[PDB]
Amino acid sequence: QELGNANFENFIGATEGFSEIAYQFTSHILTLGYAVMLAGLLYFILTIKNVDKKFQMSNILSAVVMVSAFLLLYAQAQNWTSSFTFNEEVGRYFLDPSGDLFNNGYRYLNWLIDVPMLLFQILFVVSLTTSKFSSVRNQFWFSGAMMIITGYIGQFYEVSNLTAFLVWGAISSAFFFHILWVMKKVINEGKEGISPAGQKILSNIWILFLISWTLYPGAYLMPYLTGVDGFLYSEDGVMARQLVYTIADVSSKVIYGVLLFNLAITLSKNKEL
Amino acid sequence: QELGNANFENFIGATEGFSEIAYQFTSHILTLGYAVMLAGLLYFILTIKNVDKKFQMSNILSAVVMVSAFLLLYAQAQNWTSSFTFNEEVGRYFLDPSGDLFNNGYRYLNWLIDVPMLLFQILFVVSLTTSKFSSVRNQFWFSGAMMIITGYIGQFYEVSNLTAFLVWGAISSAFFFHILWVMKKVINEGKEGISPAGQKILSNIWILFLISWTLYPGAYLMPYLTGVDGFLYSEDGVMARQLVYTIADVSSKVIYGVLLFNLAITLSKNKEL
Amino acid sequence: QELGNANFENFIGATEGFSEIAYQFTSHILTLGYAVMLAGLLYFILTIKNVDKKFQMSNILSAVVMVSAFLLLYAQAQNWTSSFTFNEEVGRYFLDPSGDLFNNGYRYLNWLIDVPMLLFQILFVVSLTTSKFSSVRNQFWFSGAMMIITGYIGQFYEVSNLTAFLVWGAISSAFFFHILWVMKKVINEGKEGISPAGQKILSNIWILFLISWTLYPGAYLMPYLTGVDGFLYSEDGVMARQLVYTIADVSSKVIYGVLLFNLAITLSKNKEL
Amino acid sequence: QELGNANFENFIGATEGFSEIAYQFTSHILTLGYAVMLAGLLYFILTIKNVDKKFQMSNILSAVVMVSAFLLLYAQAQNWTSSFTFNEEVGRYFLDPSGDLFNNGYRYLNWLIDVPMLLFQILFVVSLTTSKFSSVRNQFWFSGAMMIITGYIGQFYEVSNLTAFLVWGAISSAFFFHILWVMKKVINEGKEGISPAGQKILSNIWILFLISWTLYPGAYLMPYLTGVDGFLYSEDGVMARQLVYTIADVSSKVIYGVLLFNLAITLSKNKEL
Amino acid sequence: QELGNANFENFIGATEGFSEIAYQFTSHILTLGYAVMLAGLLYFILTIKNVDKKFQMSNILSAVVMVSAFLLLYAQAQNWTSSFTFNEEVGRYFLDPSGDLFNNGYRYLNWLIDVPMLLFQILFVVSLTTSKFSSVRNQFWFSGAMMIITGYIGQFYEVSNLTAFLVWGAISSAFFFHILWVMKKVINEGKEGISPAGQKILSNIWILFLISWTLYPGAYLMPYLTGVDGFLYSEDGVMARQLVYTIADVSSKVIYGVLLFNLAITLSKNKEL
Ligand SMILES: CCCCCCCC/C=C/CCCCCCCC(=O)OC[C@H](O)CO
Ligand SMILES: CCCCCCCC/C=C\CCCCCCCC(=O)OC[C@H](O)CO
Ligand SMILES: CCCCCCCC/C=C\CCCCCCCC(=O)OC[C@H](O)CO
Ligand SMILES: CCCCCCCC/C=C\CCCCCCCC(=O)OC[C@H](O)CO
Ligand SMILES: CCCCCCCC/C=C\CCCCCCCC(=O)OC[C@H](O)CO
Ligand SMILES: CCCCCCCC/C=C\CCCCCCCC(=O)OC[C@H](O)CO
Ligand SMILES: CCCCCCCC/C=C\CCCCCCCC(=O)OC[C@H](O)CO
Ligand SMILES: CCCCCCCCO[C@@H]1O[C@H](CO)[C@@H](O)[C@H](O)[C@H]1O
Ligand SMILES: CCCCCCCCO[C@@H]1O[C@H](CO)[C@@H](O)[C@H](O)[C@H]1O
Ligand SMILES: CCCCCCCCO[C@@H]1O[C@H](CO)[C@@H](O)[C@H](O)[C@H]1O
Ligand SMILES: CCCCCCCCO[C@@H]1O[C@H](CO)[C@@H](O)[C@H](O)[C@H]1O
Ligand SMILES: CCCCCCCCO[C@@H]1O[C@H](CO)[C@@H](O)[C@H](O)[C@H]1O
Ligand code: NA
Ligand code: NA
Ligand code: NA
Ligand code: NA
Ligand code: NA
Repeated sequence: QELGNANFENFIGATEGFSEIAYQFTSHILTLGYAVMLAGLLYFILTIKNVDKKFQMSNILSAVVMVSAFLLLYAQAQNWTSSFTFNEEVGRYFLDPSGDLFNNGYRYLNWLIDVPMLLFQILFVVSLTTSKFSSVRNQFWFSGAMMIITGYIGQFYEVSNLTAFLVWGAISSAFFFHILWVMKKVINEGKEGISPAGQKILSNIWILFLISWTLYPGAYLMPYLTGVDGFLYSEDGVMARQLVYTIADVSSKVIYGVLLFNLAITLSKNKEL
Repeated sequence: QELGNANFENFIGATEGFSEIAYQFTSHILTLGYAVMLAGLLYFILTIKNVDKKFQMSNILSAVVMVSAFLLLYAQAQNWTSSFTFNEEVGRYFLDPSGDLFNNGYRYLNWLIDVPMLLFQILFVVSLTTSKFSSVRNQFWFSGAMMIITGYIGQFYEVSNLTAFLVWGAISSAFFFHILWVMKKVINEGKEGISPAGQKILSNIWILFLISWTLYPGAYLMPYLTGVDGFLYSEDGVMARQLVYTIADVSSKVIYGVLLFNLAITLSKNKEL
Repeated sequence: QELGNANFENFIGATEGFSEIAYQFTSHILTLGYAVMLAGLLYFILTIKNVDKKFQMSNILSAVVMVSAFLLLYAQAQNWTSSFTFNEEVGRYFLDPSGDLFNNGYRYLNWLIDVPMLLFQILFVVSLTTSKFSSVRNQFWFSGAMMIITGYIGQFYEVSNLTAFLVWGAISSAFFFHILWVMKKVINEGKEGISPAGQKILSNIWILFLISWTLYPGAYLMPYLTGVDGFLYSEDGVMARQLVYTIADVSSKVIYGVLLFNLAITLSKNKEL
Repeated sequence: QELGNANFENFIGATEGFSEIAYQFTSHILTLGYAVMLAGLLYFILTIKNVDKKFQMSNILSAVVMVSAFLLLYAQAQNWTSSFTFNEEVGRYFLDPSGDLFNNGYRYLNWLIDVPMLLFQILFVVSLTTSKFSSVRNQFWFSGAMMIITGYIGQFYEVSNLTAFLVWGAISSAFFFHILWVMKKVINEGKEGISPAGQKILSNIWILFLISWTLYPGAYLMPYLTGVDGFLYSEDGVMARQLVYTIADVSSKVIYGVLLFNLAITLSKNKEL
Repeated sequence: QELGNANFENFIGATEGFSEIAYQFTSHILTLGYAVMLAGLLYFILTIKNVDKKFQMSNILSAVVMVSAFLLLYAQAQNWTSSFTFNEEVGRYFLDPSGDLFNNGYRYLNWLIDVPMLLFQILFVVSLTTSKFSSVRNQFWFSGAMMIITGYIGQFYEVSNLTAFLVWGAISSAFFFHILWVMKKVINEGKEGISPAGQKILSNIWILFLISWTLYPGAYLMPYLTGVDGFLYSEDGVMARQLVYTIADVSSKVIYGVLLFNLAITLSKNKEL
């Protein structure tokens, strides 16, 4: 069985197969994923007018991200259940290639929406001081694109070519560090000249941003985080990867969006919190 | 055959199979389920402006819950019909593993939306007295999460390991009791300083809450509530479980939301019901 | 064949099969059904503000019913086409049990939305005189539920046990008569002390209500309305049943809703008919 | 192959089959169809407030028709691709009866929405001078229904019974002529007492109405418009039929709706084209 | 294998098949495509009131285009995955004709919405000087239609008849050049009498328009841009085609729409970038 440049889920699925718990959990966690996004979509739309006009674009961009994430997670939930099929004789789910191989790369290309928009949207809530809007945006968008595309290439090789996997991963990481750098600046400048309450929220946003975004390279590496023939190169690793993605997705998109919305309220000349 | 850590529906389905009535009813009750949620979504959106601005977040969170519940019940309705297939020779529906095993765990993980949001939303209608908002919220959310996750683990074992089933169930129950405790506090404080009409509604809410939420552990235990080889360890138990879920879902989500909305109206300074 | 407690569509489908016209028409009429409901949903939402605030809940409940009816008829349209499959050799559509048996009971359980809400919504347009709101509501909802549940049980037996069919049907009919009784009271009290225009509409509503609701037991009995081995125990009866349902659905839900909307306009202190 | 009372598409499909171009084009044109309708839906909703309150019902009815047409064309696009399947050996698409026979009758019954509403909606934009509103409406609706139902019966016989085909067609045509008659009256009265610009639009509407509505009987006859065993009794005729439907659908529904909207704007007593 | 007048994707797919990366990427890029359009839809709707009433029609037409593009790209994403199926033995995806042949012509016919509306919508933001609105519109729409239809015919022959391919392509190109000509006129007239900021945006719009629209004939020719038996007559060419379409789709529809929206803001008598 030649699988070629395929994600490790397919190798586990083709050799050991997945227990009921492994298969069902992965299905459940993806389903939770897309449900959260569609619920989030509704939240961000329905709350648009709770903030001053100038902040409303941030709600709108949250909604945009929710649409992307919903569509993707929904599709990926279907891809999961179509790619692995129950074998009665042993009572595990094995790779069903008629469903296509499972690939995480669906996520990556949709990040070309999510990442640019998430980075962009904070610039509609905070005011920069020493940094130029166009410059920050351009840096975010360039390094975002490069981070994603290089990672995208990498992940095709996570089994077939560990070297390519790691090198592309490393290149990607460089762009990630750039983004972290800029976003920290943005947070800091955003704090200048706003209420202590706003400043607390931006502190939280920074922590959330840092942890949630770091989860994504975590998910990248997941199968190998316990080394060769490790605990995680297994159905347990498959579960862990999709769990981490889901936590990251909800944190980086919804909760981030909720915090920005709350910031917008504190900054809003009519409204309270 | 070998089903492993699978819900009892699959064992009934694999051995006895389901009569027309059992199979069709389970399909119908799930279909009613998701229909109610989508109708509820419409209701909560369309009525948002019937209450004072400060109460509207409760409508919004109702809507959020409706999205979650709709998506899940819709998915689960499809999962039911795909998991069991008519055998012409004997005229019953038997486990069709090409459709995946049926698993109730889909519900559980989606509760990570429903439970936090349902508990949260009342804090947007009632005013606390002695209790701190942040504290109540955090207790709800922590104990909610633990209740769900421990139950989730438990239900995989409802056939394969009755001991694990019951122990995880018991741990889960502890967190449930905590939630009941806090919600009682909240309802009592909520009654302080509002009209008798509001107070009557909150009394109803408490009864609704207590009964509807208790149904969920009822559904957990359902196959064994008539003991080993009891009436309910059967297609009749399968029917009963999904009926109870649906009653619980409608009560805990829709009717609860409607009562909160009615409370918000009585508390609403210009508006009247 | 062994079909058990199944609707007569399946027996016709398994023995004679369905001609092109019979199969296609049933598909078409169900498709019209769900299209009407979704179109109606749009109508009721878009017109909400054409009436005084106090009447708007009736539009909202119309919309709620439209959601239910859309979802159900859509599902049932799919169920029809999946349950019967073309046989090349004889050129008719025969029961395809891989699609599940066809069952009308999907409708029945969804009536647990439709019936309570349709009965409820008039109480937001008319003013009662001697009758109490909560009392009428409770009678509607109780007798509605019992009508539905008893009929639901009955229809499983329409072939397998004519006796049970007829007895449950009869019990159901009793609750139906109660509803007719109460609704007549409501109409009469509603007419008291309102414009001639209002009174004309309520007269129409009563006729519509009486005819359209009676169609539903008509559909129940349809296969046997021409007796044993009658014209209607046939593909022609199958066609007739679904036609009657569709006429009933459009009449009892959409047209009813439209009349109530028109009543609300005449009663509306801001707007002109 | 016994096909019975089936549309000619199925006979072509079962004997000669469809070339890539024929099969793909039919798929594409139906897809364009439903896309136009859903886009139209958005347009008519978003523009409602661009006209005076009294004209807005026309936008709403446009939207209603868009919902019907969207649902139907969407369904029919799926029916097309399910009904004909590629044969590798000769490289044409042949009747796949597991998908059901293809039938145009889906359209006809949905016209029970489209036709009444399209005829109705003009009466919310123009003022009649001689004719009573209710009278015109009733004539439209009666003759519309009879036109549709008689045509619906006819088209089942387009291959199996040319006589029935033509007789029912002729009866249908009589009702069509009545409608043309009434609509001409309506357009003439509508021109009376409005600006020359309004009058020009109604002139256009009449031409559009006359041509677009006549296309539908054109599509009815299409296979036989080149006589027995003519050019059009072929994959080319199949293509032509669905092309004509799509042109008719877009013209009679969307463009008609757009012209009526433009009329409503000219008549609107503080709006400007 | 006999494929007839089919796109080259099917020939590659039937002979060499597609590697994991080629197949997955094409799936991913189409999925990104439709996600962007639905996100765009939401953006354009939610921002309508950020501009003066007179400009809002442009947002609405953007939304219209988004609906078309979403539906089409969604359908086409499904068509891709249905048309090519994994072969376990060699580990590539090969033509699965039970899914239908893949055809790019789906896009072309939907352009009958996109192209007319995209060209139209600018006329609601810029003011012409010496050119007449009706005249520009008619030129756009006529040449648009002819460009599309001739290209549509051409692309069926891209393998089966290179001569027809190139001739129809050339005719199509003539109409394209006409459109470029008119759009340049429109841009120039649009610049007259607006701020330098507006003029900068229109400069950008013209560049965007020119590049993005030219990509479409690029995609047309793609398999042959490296000549006979070139690099691009391959899975790499298949990937390239759909990438170019997606870039073109996002650029010509979303980014174009965003630029027009930004222009409308600068021109708007209340608001400012
Ligand atoms: C305030 C925070 C409190 C946090 C609370 C978290 C508790 C987590 C501990 C779980 C251990 C219980 C696991 C019980 C598993 C039972 C296994 C079993 O019964 O095995 C049977 C045997 O294999 C043949 O019957
Ligand atoms: C919010 C987070 C969600 C958590 C979800 C669970 C996923 C667990 C993730 C990482 C654990 C692995 C980190 C352990 C690192 C140990 C390194 C190691 O053991 O490698 C040596 C190797 O054996 C020599 O060949
Ligand atoms: C068989 C049973 C054995 C299992 C035993 C489990 C018993 C769990 C019961 C209650 C846990 C309460 C813990 C809740 C603490 C959560 C943290 C929190 O809510 O903090 C408050 C907040 O910080 C203020 O602002
Ligand atoms: C035993 C086999 C034959 C069975 C045949 C049964 C026929 C029943 C006929 C009518 C039902 C009338 C009873 C409805 C009672 C309604 C109860 C109710 O809702 O109470 C009123 C409300 O509380 C005030 O506010
Ligand atoms: C409280 C109890 C309420 C019960 C109220 C029940 C109302 C019965 C309704 C309709 C009966 C009409 C059915 C017609 C029967 C025809 C059977 C037959 O024998 O058909 C004749 C011939 O064989 C073929 O042409
Ligand atoms: C090789 C063959 C292809 C040759 C390629 C030729 C490209 C130019 C085509 C047509 C230009 C003029 C067509 C204009 C169509 C009518 C629209 C119009 O100008 O009418 C506006 C009216 O006057 C309201 O102001
Ligand atoms: C906008 C971003 C698009 C990114 C997508 C990348 C795909 C590359 C597409 C075209 C390049 C090919 C241009 C052709 C130049 C080479 C000409 C050539 O090879 O000549 C033919 C050969 O000599 C006779 O055998
Ligand atoms: C920075 C984290 C990257 C660590 C790289 C660990 C090297 C993994 O090693 C790989 O493990 C696979 C599964 O165990 C084996 O199948 C492969 O043969 C082996 O190359
Ligand atoms: C508090 C509720 C828990 C009651 C525990 C009941 C123990 C059930 O016991 C189980 O019953 C199954 C169904 O017949 C059998 O198949 C199993 O062999 C048996 O272990
Ligand atoms: C109006 C409701 C009461 C009428 C009861 C009619 C009794 C029908 O009788 C049934 O007719 C079927 C159809 O031919 C037969 O196949 C069954 O054998 C027979 O039981
Ligand atoms: C008014 C226009 C109707 C003209 C009807 C005449 C055509 C009837 O001719 C029919 O053509 C079919 C296909 O060629 C054949 O299969 C039939 O046998 C033949 O009766
Ligand atoms: C303007 C760009 C047009 C270039 C036309 C070059 C035609 C290439 O030639 C074609 O190449 C195919 C793929 O290798 C072959 O399969 C065909 O047989 C051959 O006609
Ligand atoms: Na599966
Ligand atoms: Na089934
Ligand atoms: Na079928
Ligand atoms: Na097909
Ligand atoms: Na595939």
